Amino acid sequence: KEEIKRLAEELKEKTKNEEIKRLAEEAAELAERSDDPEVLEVVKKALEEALKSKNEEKIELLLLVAVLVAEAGSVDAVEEKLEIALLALKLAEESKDPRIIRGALRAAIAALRSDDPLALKTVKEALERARASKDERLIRAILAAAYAFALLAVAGASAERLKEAEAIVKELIAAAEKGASPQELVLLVIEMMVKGMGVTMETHRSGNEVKVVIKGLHESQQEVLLEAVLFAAELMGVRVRIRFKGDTVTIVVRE
Amino acid sequence: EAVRRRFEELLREALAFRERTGGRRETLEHAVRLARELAEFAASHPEFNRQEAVLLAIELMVRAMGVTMETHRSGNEVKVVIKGLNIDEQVALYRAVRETSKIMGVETEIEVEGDTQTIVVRE
Repeated sequence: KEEIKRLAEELKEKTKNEEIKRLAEEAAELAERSDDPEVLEVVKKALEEALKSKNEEKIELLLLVAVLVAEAGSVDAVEEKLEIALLALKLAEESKDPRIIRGALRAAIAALRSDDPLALKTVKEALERARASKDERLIRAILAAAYAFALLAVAGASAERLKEAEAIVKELIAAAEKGASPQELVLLVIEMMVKGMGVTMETHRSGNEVKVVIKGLHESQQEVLLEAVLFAAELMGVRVRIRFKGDTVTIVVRE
Repeated sequence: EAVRRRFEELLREALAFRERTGGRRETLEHAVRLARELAEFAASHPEFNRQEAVLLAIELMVRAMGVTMETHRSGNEVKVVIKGLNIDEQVALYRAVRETSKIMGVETEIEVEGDTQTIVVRE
């Protein structure tokens, strides 16, 4: 059938990104090899969407959709992965809050880049519950905890530690729907990263601010905590003050 | 002084990559590689001071991202206050400061709050 390559090559010259240039070629190579009428329909569609978008995340998540469909050969094998992006991409057209659009896309991309079944399972469930509610503070809270739980799977936590973190994701959504403050919703993401990475913490509640002390984090792990705490704190509108010193991370959470 | 000529060369490569890609995350992960590529060149120069080597890694990332900085020197402590960073830039800045300091072998006390990241370089 062809006609896919020229759509994928036009994205390569249009974009300035390097990952877009690499995945677009990778999609044109893998789709040419597959012969499924359902797959060449998705790949062709995903490319036409990326050509219209000015968003490097929207283009990246659409490309990573055509790649993971053509490389899988069939559409039934990536039926969940497809809905994970299809929900996150849906959650971008409707919502107008830049926090939600950037959050929902990075959360899907991190989950699709990971392979953990418990990670993709948690993300689809989280995006179903986010797309349902019309509450903005809940959608911004589900995405904070989802993207933080995806970065644990990208960093490669153990099977029994992601389990502990998954229960925390479940407690965060439950507390967000019951109306917990954005401060405590941040402290549940810190606890997810603490439990997720197998450390402990102390909680000082003095006045209107919370102090958390974490010890035993390798520099590769402090980078994941900082990214997860800064991103979730931005989705809640909450001031954080993180101070590093060796293996000790100190977090000061203000509203 | 040959470390300085390697610095100026990596700085052209850092500013040029800021124009070509213009992506809020591809330039960062690239520029961090350049900051560590500078730390590697100065790690095998026993003449070069280990603090000033990290400072040039910091100054390399500051211009790669487009923010400003102020150098406060107090004996053996050099405090660098960097202002105007978002989330992607601070995660990219902290990675570059963690690895270049690990390579030079200096302790760094980094404090992040809002859009400002404060780095202390002892030895």
